[PDB]
Amino acid sequence: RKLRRQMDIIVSEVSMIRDIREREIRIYTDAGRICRPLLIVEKQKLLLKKRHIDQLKEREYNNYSWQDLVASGVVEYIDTLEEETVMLAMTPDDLQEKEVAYCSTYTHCEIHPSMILGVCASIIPFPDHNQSPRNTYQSAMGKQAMG
Amino acid sequence: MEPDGTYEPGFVGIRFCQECNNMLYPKEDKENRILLYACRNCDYQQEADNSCIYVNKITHEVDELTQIIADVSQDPTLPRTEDHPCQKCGHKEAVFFQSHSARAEDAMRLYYVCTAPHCGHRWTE
Amino acid sequence: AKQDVIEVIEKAHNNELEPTPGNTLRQTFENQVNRILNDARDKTGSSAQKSLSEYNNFKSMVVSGAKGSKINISQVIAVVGQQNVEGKRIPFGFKHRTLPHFIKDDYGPESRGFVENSYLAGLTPTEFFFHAMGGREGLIDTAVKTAETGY
Amino acid sequence: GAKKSAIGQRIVATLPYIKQEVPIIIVFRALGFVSDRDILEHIIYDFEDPEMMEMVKPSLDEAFVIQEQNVALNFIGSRGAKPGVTKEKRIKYAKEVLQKEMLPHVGVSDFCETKKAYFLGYMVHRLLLAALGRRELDDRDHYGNKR
Amino acid sequence: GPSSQNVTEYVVRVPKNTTKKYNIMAFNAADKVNFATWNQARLERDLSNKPEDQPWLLRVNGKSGRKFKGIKKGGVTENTSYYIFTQCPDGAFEAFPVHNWYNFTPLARHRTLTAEEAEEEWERRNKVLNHFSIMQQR
Amino acid sequence: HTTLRKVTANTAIYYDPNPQSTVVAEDQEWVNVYYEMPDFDVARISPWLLRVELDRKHMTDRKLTMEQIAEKINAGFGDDLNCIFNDDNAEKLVLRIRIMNSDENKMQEEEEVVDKMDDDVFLRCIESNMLTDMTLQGIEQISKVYMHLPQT
Ligand SMILES: [Zn+2]
Ligand SMILES: [Zn+2]
Repeated sequence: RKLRRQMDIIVSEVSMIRDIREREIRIYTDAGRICRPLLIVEKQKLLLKKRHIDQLKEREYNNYSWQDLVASGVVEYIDTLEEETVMLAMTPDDLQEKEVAYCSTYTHCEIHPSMILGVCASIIPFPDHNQSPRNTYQSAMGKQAMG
Repeated sequence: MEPDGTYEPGFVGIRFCQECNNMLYPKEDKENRILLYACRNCDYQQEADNSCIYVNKITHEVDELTQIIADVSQDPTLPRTEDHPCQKCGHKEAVFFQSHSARAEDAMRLYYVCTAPHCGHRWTE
Repeated sequence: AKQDVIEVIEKAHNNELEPTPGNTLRQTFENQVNRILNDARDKTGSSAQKSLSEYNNFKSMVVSGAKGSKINISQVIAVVGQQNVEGKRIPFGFKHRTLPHFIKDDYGPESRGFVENSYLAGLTPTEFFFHAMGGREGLIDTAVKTAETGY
Repeated sequence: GAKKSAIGQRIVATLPYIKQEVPIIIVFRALGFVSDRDILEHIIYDFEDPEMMEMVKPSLDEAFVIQEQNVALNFIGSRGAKPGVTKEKRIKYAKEVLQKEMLPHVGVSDFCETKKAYFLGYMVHRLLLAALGRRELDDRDHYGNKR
Repeated sequence: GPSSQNVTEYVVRVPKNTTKKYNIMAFNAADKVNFATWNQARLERDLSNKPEDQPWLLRVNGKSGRKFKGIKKGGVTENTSYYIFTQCPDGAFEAFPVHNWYNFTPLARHRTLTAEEAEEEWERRNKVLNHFSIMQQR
Repeated sequence: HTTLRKVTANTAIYYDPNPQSTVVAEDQEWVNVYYEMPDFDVARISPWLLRVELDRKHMTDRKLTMEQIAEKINAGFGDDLNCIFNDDNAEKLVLRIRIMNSDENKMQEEEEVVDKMDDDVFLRCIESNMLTDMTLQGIEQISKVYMHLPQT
């Protein structure tokens, strides 16, 4: 993993999973796996610090980029098979307050929870105050509108 | 000679043929009235060690004693309980989980694996 | 209600619990937690029904018998309630979990189904997704049932 | 009939371009590992558990009719191909199928014929685990198992 | 002594070209082979049923002695190398290349059940109904 | 529909051709209990021993007796299945089974048309049939459920 954070093997590519109770290590580098970016947390706290943010503000006149952000190793790519074995905090807030609230073994954190939505579902505002199939009819109709 | 107790004689399959390296089957000596084990594909024969040749079911070897390797303690998605004292090591922070598997023993009984050294000890409560 | 569920989990882990006749221990545990979360839901719904002022437009549509039912008022005002697929609580789609956000083996009402919030308060992210699972059952059933009755 | 009271362990194998189901043990014979201890080593590298040993045993019992690689090859040839009293060609063609057609991801030549034997054996092991039930039955629609 | 404290240091040589190819002969430990009880051996390529690609045939002592089959490993190494470190009468080390890796396995002196007869047919009839007698009728 | 398979904790097959010196020294007094049981053809009956252990909890629910089970199996299979049983005065319950043969005719005439499979192997088919087919108080085929209800 340390090598992956350092990019001696391609992030977006290699998936690497250990199934402890079976003593197996599966690694995947085939095309076609669905994966998403997540923040790394370490020693019960987030590894990304606000100084990385100040470089991102700096991008308005600097070469610093999302790829540099991946090069800090503060974010990782996680496919669905690997996502099964991570302990994933919902939001920096929850990972912070924690003491005896739930657990302290987290390994990743969500860059923002509303990202679980697909393209058309994001147009619809307060989607969580709606009854769930109501959101599905809007995703069809929004795609149906003109402009 | 009592109703209470246990019986784990340690079943035996392999002690395969030494001459051709194949599986042994029980067989009779009607002349000595003694069990023998013979390879079917050769003349090799050898005396048995136990009078048992086969067993089936056990109503519950609950089989908590094995399978679950101590390494399971490393998994971050498994809960750390503050419930203390690995009965062996003077340290808390047991990892626990229920049962797993499909014969999951309808049991809901927690299985505890200490994660500290000075043991690697498994126990149930 | 939530504290009482934790009491039932503790009774189950302690192995102090015994099965009801004609059923297994999981089915009994599941029957018991389901009885607690529904009873919680109905008590709180009945509370919300009690609080409605008589001027309220919402109470006038249900009481007239124009559209929607008493249960809709509950969900809007008090609590959405349990989510469920094929009848039972949200299955462990992952290895012994529902979402990676939870810890392995968490039968507690939130990690497995039951949403605390009302449609007015908004659903937390996980609550939101489990709700969409329960809403999908309703979408699929409409399409499948439509074909079969047709035949 | 009175075979042994419970056929629920007679493990067979489909293979590509084979007109008839064959028991896994023939394939192992065809890989050349005549030694029953060796086949048992490929199937389950923990012969310490009596229950696994009993689970395979009736599949071993079936194996006795064929006890050499060539004839076992003549079995797979005739069970798989069009009729051909040539015997030896039936063996060579079948030899090439085992080389080329079966688990091709594990290899495509003689020089990696051993590697295939472990992997086929791993499937029987992976199957026996489920058959003991100490192993979950694998979902039909888990996204980790999609491309 | 070595049981308490010891240090040794020997130069390592590599000859520019060996006068012979160096190969590996591996056995299963389960066969517990002891060369102490070998007195003669023959080693020849099985070739008649169809050379340097062909499997090995190992024939120990006389015809009645044990016979083994030697199978060639696909390659010595795929990204490395294997070398033999040997002690020389001068007190140095000498290192030799591996040219081939061969797997050697046991074979029965006389077993042979054969399926060519009608064993396959008996299988059609197989209700697990016999076992010893078929071995006798042979 | 309760099958013997539901009640059974475990089964074991032993080679014990000498009851008077049984392979389980602890089992030895029950053999003392049975010596008047056809002592002449113990030289004729088979030497293979089947031993079964039963769950006390299943046995309590079905409120059975060991003599009911023994009478059920003997009746079901026939005279060939020679049964004896342990004392009721224990929390555990075990049953010891041997097979009798056809006695007089087994003198090896032509070749004894059985094709000479081992008698034990015949015993596993006995145990198979014994688990699945035996229907103590299992008066029918209603799977295995039965749920009692009080209606007000
Ligand atoms: Zn042998
Ligand atoms: Zn400990």
